[PDB]
Amino acid sequence: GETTDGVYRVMTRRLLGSTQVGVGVMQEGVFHTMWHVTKGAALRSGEGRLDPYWGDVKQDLVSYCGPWKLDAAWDGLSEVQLLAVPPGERAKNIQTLPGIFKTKDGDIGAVALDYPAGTSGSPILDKCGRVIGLYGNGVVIKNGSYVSAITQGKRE
Amino acid sequence: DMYIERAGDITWEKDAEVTGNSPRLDVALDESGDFSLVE
Ligand SMILES: NCCc1cccc(NC(=O)c2cc(Cl)cc(NC(=O)OCc3ccccc3)c2)c1
Repeated sequence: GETTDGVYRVMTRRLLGSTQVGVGVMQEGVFHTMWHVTKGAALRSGEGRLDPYWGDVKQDLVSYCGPWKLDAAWDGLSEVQLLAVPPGERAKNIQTLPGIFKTKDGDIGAVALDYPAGTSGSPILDKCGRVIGLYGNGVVIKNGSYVSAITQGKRE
Repeated sequence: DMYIERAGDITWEKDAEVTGNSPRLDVALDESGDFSLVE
């Protein structure tokens, strides 16, 4: 199948027509997405198959064909870009200054941008174009607004 | 059965639309990967 680096849609034909369930990143021959998008199931890419390699429900992340490769981190000061890939719509970069998720185990960057659930797995990038995490696991705040964590995996 | 379709390159876009705010929120993360607001 196509293994060129880039952002990809994750589609399914189980439901009505072809539905976009999420998004992912292809980098160094490994496909990276959120666990809740595929539930760790195998994926098709043309006539080829992608098999899960690593996953973790608590991190809400999964990698296919190899170990998690993305290791860039938000610097805590600079604006970032969500490369949003919404269902049925063109890939579009949206710039924003991330907020903070304060937890008992440390602080995590957060992006306050509102997209359909099928946008889950869209990469958040730094000014160098490096993927600092994936969009789609977060919380619904008081005013019904959605705030996603900047979810990044560990590179062994 | 699920499949992937290329949507584009991963690049920074100069002069992209700038929006969203930067909230500081106290949160908890459970074993199921669900974030919740702490109050
Ligand atoms: N917690 C384990 C992981 C998990 C499991 C299952 C799902 C998720 N993620 C999400 O539900 C999710 C993802 C994104 Cl990209 C956006 C949104 N929210 C949003 O923008 O919603 C807009 C809206 C419009 C009309 C009515 C209601 C909502 C949610 C994580």
